[PDB]
Amino acid sequence: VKLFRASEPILSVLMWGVNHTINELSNVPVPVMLMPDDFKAYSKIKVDNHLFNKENLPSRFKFKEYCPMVFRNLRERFGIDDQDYQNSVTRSAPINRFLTTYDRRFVIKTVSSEDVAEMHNILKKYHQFIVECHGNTLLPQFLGMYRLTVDGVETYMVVTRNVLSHRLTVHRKYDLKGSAREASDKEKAKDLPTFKDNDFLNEGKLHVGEESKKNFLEKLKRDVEFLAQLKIMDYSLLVGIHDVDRAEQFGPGEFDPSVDVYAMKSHESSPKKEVYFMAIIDILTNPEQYSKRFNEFMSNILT
Amino acid sequence: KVKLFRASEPILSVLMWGVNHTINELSNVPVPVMLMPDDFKAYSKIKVDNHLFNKENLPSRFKFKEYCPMVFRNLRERFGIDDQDYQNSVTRSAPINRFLTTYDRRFVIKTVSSEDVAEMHNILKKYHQFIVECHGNTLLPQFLGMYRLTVDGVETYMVVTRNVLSHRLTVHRKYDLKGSTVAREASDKEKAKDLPTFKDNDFLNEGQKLHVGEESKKNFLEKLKRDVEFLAQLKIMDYSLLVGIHDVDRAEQEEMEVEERAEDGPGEFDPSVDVYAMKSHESSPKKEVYFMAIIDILTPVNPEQYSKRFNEFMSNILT
Ligand SMILES: Nc1nc2c(ncn2[C@@H]2O[C@H](COP(=O)(O)O)[C@@H](O)[C@H]2O)c(=O)[nH]1
Ligand SMILES: Nc1nc2c(ncn2[C@@H]2O[C@H](COP(=O)(O)O)[C@@H](O)[C@H]2O)c(=O)[nH]1
Ligand SMILES: Nc1nc2c(ncn2[C@@H]2O[C@H](COP(=O)(O)O)[C@@H](O)[C@H]2O)c(=O)[nH]1
Ligand SMILES: Nc1nc2c(ncn2[C@@H]2O[C@H](COP(=O)(O)O)[C@@H](O)[C@H]2O)c(=O)[nH]1
Repeated sequence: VKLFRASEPILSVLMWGVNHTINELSNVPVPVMLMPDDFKAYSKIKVDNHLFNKENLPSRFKFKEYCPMVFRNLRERFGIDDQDYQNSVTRSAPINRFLTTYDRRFVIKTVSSEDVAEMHNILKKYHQFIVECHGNTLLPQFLGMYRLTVDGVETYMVVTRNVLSHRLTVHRKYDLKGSAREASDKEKAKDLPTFKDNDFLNEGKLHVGEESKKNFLEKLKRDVEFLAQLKIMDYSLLVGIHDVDRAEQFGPGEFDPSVDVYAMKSHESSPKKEVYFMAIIDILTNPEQYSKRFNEFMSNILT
Repeated sequence: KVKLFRASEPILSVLMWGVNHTINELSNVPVPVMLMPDDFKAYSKIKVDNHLFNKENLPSRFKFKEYCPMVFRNLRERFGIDDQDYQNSVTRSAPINRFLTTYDRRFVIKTVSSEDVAEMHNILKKYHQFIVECHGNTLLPQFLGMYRLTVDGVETYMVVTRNVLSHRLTVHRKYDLKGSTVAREASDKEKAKDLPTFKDNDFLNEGQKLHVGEESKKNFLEKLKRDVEFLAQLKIMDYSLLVGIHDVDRAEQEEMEVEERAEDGPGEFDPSVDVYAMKSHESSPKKEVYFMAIIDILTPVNPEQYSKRFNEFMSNILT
């Protein structure tokens, strides 16, 4: 029994929506190939419930899924099972706009009308790129794009695979663009601080053996090249640090690489014992300039 | 276990889609201690606009409305019908024949007028309570769902009932009876049909009787008595007693001929399933199975009068 109990209607609608659409798709054959129309397609459901099932859901709401066939395919290409995805969203209200599913596997980010537009605009080339790199990429993994209507107000959402681990606590996260950027006096307050270029560069730092250095750098190259060719820019490399010892005070440093896809063990002959999480993000907006600049600044944190 | 909702008509795919959709949603809704007054004014409504998506069987654009869904779920429970079974009977394969049957012949789906839907609403409170206090023991139609489908901006109303006929045993002759002094016979056209719906003069003209035996006859007549008094209580008139006759020997032979053809238990049924079914008296000529229930009670020389005339006639139908 799914109640879709959530601290917010919007969330309940979200949960109801992912549930409804995944189920509906389970009735749609997996096609031999995507077609041009699949990139212009959507599903739209409008609910109007008089005196019925109001305990958690609004009586009236709308839910629109963009390009369901394309995103279902992406899901499979990223090695994600539809039923798992559905359960991640619906089993328990997602939590804290930038949300996470209760199990921390998927990030749910609110975006704007033009974000959704930019997404339509790159979706075919992004799909094609994912195919060609066999899913092996530091780019965001777009799992679904939705538009909710709750109380007459439209809200757009994009679901990605979480960059950070879903079980290993992060102790320090960085946000790198490779180009005047430090963290703010107010931002430096809370526990989960988000540093920028300066704070890390000036701080001094990431040891992932050569084997990892090569792949990573190799993956980052083709990626930002693709981004450049899209005339896209303004993206950052989210970096997470999980120092194992600080965690010791079901084991530590232990993770499932099929789930924490961006995770990386520290090198044996290295200083401290850590797991790094690293991926690109926020690419829905000099570009070639930006790429090499970006690519250069990231090659330098890898002993 | 993909469900394509494939069907000869788009109306049917939407029906399958709708029953499937509502039943699943209901499965996420707790089962209440009792029903609350509004449950009787309640409805669910979903509108679909798919674009360039999921178009092989469903239309891209349709509406589906379920009336008083908390009540009909409860009516299902009280009739010993599990929701998953109901769902399965409607969605596993297209209904077949405006008058449909589920592919497995358990449920009848009737296309009704707006008036009819209005009348289900008027009588719904009292019908439920009547079902509660008779524990589901009644010759009345057992209502399992009421729906409004919209395809092509055209609205179609449907009521689902339990089939009066068996879902397996063949019927070899049926009657529609009222007991109205007005001559009721089957048309020369009806007669030429494969399984004509005969009527009173016909039944009487044929010396037809039904040998069910004492215990059966009493339980039947007792149901009929409260049933038609209930109907008289409401304005309700003009309903009929559907009478289907199954010939056991004839079936056995027909079955036999069926294998021979194809190749190129007996007179028995489950009372929990063929709910209106009675075996003939050990002392009847032919070994038969009868199916008898009230139908067409959705329409408001009077009612009280009608009940009495209806009651007397039926009770004289058997031995
Ligand atoms: N290119 C393209 N843009 C779309 C499509 N659907 C929605 N968008 C864009 O995304 C934004 C949201 O549109 P809405 O879905 O709210 O109608 C709008 O800017 C709209 O133009 C589409 O199929 N193709
Ligand atoms: N846990 C998690 N947080 C993220 C992810 N992507 C972005 N964030 C959070 O969002 C912030 C970056 O802002 P954004 O670029 O998302 O607007 C960072 O502080 C980071 O904590 C993700 O995949 N997982
Ligand atoms: N009594 C009653 N009648 C209704 C209700 N909803 C619809 N009806 C009746 O059923 C018919 C169909 O209503 P619709 O659902 O097409 O608006 C209408 O003629 C209306 O009289 C209700 O909540 N209560
Ligand atoms: N098999 C079956 N046939 C029915 C049932 N109710 C009515 N019928 C038949 O279907 C036709 C339409 O029913 P009516 O419109 O008279 O209620 C009638 O000719 C009647 O013989 C039922 O519950 N099961």
